[PDB]
Parts: sequence; C-alpha cells; structure tokens
Amino acid sequence: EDGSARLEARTVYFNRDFKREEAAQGFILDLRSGYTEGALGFGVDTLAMLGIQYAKAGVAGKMRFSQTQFRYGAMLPDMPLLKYNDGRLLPTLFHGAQLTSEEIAGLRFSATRLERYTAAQDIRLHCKNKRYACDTTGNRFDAYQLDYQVNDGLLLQYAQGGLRNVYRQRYLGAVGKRQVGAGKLSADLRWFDSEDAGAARAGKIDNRALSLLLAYAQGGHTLSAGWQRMNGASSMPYLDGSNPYLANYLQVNDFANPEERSWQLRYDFDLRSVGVPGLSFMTRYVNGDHIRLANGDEGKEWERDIELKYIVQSGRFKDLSLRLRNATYRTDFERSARDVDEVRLIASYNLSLF
Ligand SMILES: CCCCCCCCOCCOCCOCCOCCO
Ligand SMILES: [Ca+2]
Ligand SMILES: [Ca+2]
Repeated sequence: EDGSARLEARTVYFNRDFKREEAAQGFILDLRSGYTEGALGFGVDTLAMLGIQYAKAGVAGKMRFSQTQFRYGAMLPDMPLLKYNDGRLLPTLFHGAQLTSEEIAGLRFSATRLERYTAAQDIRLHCKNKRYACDTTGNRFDAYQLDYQVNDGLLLQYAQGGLRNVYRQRYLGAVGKRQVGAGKLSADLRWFDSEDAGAARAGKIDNRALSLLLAYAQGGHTLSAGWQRMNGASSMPYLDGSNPYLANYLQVNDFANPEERSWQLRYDFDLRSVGVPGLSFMTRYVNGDHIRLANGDEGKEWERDIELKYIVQSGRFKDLSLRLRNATYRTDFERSARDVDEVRLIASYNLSLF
C-alpha cells in the first residue's frame, strides 16, 4: 500500500444469561506506513491498544521488492489456519514474521512463523470447553499457504502448518461467486486435516473438518445453507485467540466437537432496498448432533443468532456503527454449564487519520 492510519473507538456492552454482564471502552490504533522509495522499500507498522485496564503496543518492520513483502514484529494474522478473533474488546496480538509473494499474478504465496501472542505469552491450543487441555503450549506456530485464483469466479487454496509439539494441520479451500441470473450464487468449500505433532503436548489429536456454505443473493436478500462435519477422535484444533474457519462458526459455539454433524440456515437482509440505507438484518440457525461425548452417549446442541447493524448516514456522528448481536444456545449435555443467552451491543467508530 501507500499507507493507512486508523484510530478506532469501540464501545461494547455484553450480557450473558445462564446474570453476568460487562461494559467496555476500547481504542485501537493501527498505523501502516508507506514504503521508502527505491527498489527495496522500507516502512513501519504499529499497533497500540487501550481498554477498560488493558494497555498494549506493537511495532513491525516491513520490506518490499517487486510483488514480495516481508514483515517482522507485531501482527494480526487473518488466514485459514489462524483467523484472528474480533469478538472481544481489543484483538489478539501475535508476534513473528510474515513473507508474502505474488510475482505471478493470481498466484499468492505466504509464509508465517509466530513465536508469541498477547490476549505477552506463548501460543496456546484453544481449549475453552474441555477435551484439549488448557495451557497447552507450542514453541512457535508455522503456516505456509498457496492461493490460486483460477478465474474471476474461482479461488483455490492450499495451506499447511501447525503449533510445534501440539499439532499439524492441512487445509484445502475453494471459494467463488457466479451470476445466475438476476442474483449472485456463492459456494465456499473448506477442509482441514489435523493430527498431533512432535511431543504431542495435548496429546493425541485426530480430525478431519469439512464445511460447505452455499449462498444465493439477489437485491438485498441472501439465503444461505451450510453443512459441516467432523471426523476422527478429536475436535478440530485451533489457536487460542482465533476462530476456527468453518461455515458453522457462530456467535457462541463452533459445532466442531468430535464427530459432530451440523446444518445451517441463514438469512441476510440489507434494507438499502426498502430505503433505509445503513440498516442490515441477519438471522441464522444451526442444528448439530452426532457428538461423541466422553460419556459414550450422543450429544445434541443448537444455536440461533439474530443481528442488527446500523450505520449512521450523515451528521457529526456519520459512519458510527451500532451493532446488536443475540445468541441463544442449548445442548442436551452439561446443560447448566453451557446453555447461554447472550446479548452484545457494539458501538464502533473508525477515524481515518490520513
Ligand atoms: C423464542 C423466540 C425468540 C425470537 C423469535 C423470533 C422469530 C423470528 O425470527 C427468527 C429467528 O428467531 C428464532 C428464535 O430463536 C429461538 C427459537 O428457535 C427457533 C428456530 O427458528
Ligand atoms: Ca508514509
Ligand atoms: Ca470445540
């Protein structure tokens, strides 16, 4: 790029019913310099965050030549093996190195090694509901990825890596949109293959994760149907501070328990068409079963989400975002412990500093 600077103010109220509620104000500072002039360019990236008391700050250096770029330092990774999580006050912060290269157009290559992270400690296996032991650590996290954009309508994805001494994971993706005929048809195919690696600090891990999402969008209306399936002894592993990149990753639950199968229905409505621009509505529903409980029994769970988003169109407060997120989640196993109603209210404003 030729830079960007982005001061973000984030107001979030969060209510959970099992009761427990929280309110929070956050500030995210994101500065990406341009590159110095000359064949090999240099620049700097800086993250600063402030919450309520959380205070955190990052720097990364970057170089660039041709269509290739390297970065070292503080980082928000966004990729199939690690989707950084956007669902608390201040994002997670990883530390390490990233090389990307796209010298042949439509063919992108990426490599990434992560030493540390800040929710400033060592990288962790996500564990937040049991199975995988908590505080399972890896020395580093590596990923390598190849993106082939076959056409305007189709993108192929391979990726590979893992948390050293916990797990290795492979990934295939295929995304694409197609006009047909007044609206636009979309398919999103994701596959993950994971197993324990090295010392197996978590220890035995065995999982294949498949998800498929299909959408049809015409006017401001969008109907989406998803299908997700887990195979093997294990749940799908991923990093603490990330979300698993699956079709049925919802507000509260990931549907990625062992041997779990689930389906989703979702509807998105943009009311720019009814003449209330900046007003968007969403509702989705996932049903899951076939969970192999440590019990020996089968588990069933479902979740329904409702969302409202409003972007003010004009005024001093123009482009401020109001977002309402509601989750209802129920199981037939460990009901007290994991049933929830959740309400997230989010007010967010991005000031461009340039
Ligand atoms: C208990 C009803 C809560 C909200 C009612 C809204 C009904 C129309 O909106 C559709 C999405 O809401 C689904 C309701 O969630 C809990 C009941 O589950 C129904 C599954 O469709
Ligand atoms: Ca600059
Ligand atoms: Ca899980």
